[PDB]
Amino acid sequence: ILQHPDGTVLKQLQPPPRGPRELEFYNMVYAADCFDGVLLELRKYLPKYYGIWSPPTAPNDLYLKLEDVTHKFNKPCIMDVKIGQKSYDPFASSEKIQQQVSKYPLMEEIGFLVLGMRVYHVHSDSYETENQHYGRSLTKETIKDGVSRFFHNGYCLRKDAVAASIQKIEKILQWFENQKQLNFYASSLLFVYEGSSGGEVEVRMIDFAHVFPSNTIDEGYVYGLKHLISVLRSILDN
Ligand SMILES: Cc1cc(C)cc(-c2onc3ccc([C@H]4C[C@@H]4C(=O)O)cc23)c1
Repeated sequence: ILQHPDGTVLKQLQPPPRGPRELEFYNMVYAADCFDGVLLELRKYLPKYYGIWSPPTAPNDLYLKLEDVTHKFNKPCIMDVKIGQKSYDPFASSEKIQQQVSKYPLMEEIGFLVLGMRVYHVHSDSYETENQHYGRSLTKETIKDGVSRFFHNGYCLRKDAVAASIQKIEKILQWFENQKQLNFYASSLLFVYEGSSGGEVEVRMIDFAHVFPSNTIDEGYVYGLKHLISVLRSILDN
């Protein structure tokens, strides 16, 4: 991700077939002539999409131009959470399924994985960050405390941001309960709250390298959303 001061991010297309698949997804969703009620509703939960971009002197170098969801925040606290029971797609080989399950073999039980967080601490005027190893180290026993950390500013638990997150996830969950034309593997929710405030939160869907047409509910995604909501709910009892 490259932040731009014009309030957008440029995401470089990943290698084939992932990058091309993601470009195609955004193009389908944000088709100018799209009248599909499901896809029109979905746009509410994605970053705004400004089309494909490439440097003036480099047509080969493909990016997606996306809304920077963190632009309107003073001290944005950011967490990326992968959603679902399977991070591998319907066209994965045995080798690839094994790779994907191994990266975080706990995916099926929990239904989500924290990919990283960046949390502003008020009393130090500074950021702590966690990388992919943090979330991959979380278990059933420690997932609640693991997620809680995102909402801890170093004096209070931000239950306002927790409750707001639940309410925004609930809307995404309602979208998933009302569609059976897309299944999402290895896709994420991006959480952003204001670290500096009260209950002002972004929750957006990102990372669409493994979205496929379907004829079923995305039961894996739903399981993950619900577990994540359940965890956030229990954090409110702290
Ligand atoms: C972690 C982080 C840090 C910072 C600083 C910004 C963002 C960020 O803010 N708005 C965003 C909109 C879309 C995306 C998605 C392209 C990314 C993907 O698909 O992996 C990332 C975005 C994220």
